[PDB]
Amino acid sequence: DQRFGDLVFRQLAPNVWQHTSYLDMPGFGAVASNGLIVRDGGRVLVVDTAWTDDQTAQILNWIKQEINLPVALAVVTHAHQDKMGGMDALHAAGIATYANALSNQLAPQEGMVAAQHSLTFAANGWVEPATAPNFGPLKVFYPGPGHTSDNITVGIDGTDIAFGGCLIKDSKAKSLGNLGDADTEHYAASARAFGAAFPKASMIVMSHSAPDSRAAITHTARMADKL
Ligand SMILES: O=c1c(O)c(-c2ccc(O)cc2O)oc2cc(O)cc(O)c12
Ligand SMILES: [Zn+2]
Repeated sequence: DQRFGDLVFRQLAPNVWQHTSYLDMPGFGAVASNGLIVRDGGRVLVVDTAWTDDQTAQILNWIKQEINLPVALAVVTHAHQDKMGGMDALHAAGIATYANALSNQLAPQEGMVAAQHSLTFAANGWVEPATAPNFGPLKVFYPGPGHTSDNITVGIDGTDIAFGGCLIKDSKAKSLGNLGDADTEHYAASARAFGAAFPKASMIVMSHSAPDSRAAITHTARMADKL
């Protein structure tokens, strides 16, 4: 793990890096949010933002420092403070923001900035290619209602890595986390939908825990099975 100011960066794969932003909550401690940075040739693709615009700006600084390549687009998993905190930062940097059509609608409701582009999914939950242009190895998939009704997942094509966001937890998770705007009925199905979408993905990266194995998916499903 390499520390860059207030954020931590860890290389998972040669072209796939993980970022961890920490938010100090008075009386609770430092909360951590993970994200993914993928290098597709001569362009950079970012998955999810940090807690704040400042922290997200640091990520862009790191990308320019190490990779030294421009970010093509940035896609978030859902309209939440732990994932869409640096939307304005990307807009200021001139980066195309991609988000679920529902997320863009929920953004002004959760008190966040909506993305410039909206993603639409089919009946099976797969993203419409028309709304996902020049995504490269970013295969977006909508598992359904889980942590939220707008939560989505992203798979890194060409590799065995998949981003579960905040929908999926680790194999040693004792809690599902925030279940406020979550669905306790379809959660058990959505967790499995993600696993069925990316069965060749062994590296399951989440936003609140280190990259686990496929056991994390089944664990989340089993925990949601009792919801
Ligand atoms: O995923 C969240 C989370 O784990 C948490 C979280 C924080 C503290 C805690 O004890 C448990 C949590 O799930 O923070 C969030 C705050 C948000 O506004 C939206 C979120 O999706 C989260
Ligand atoms: Zn959330």
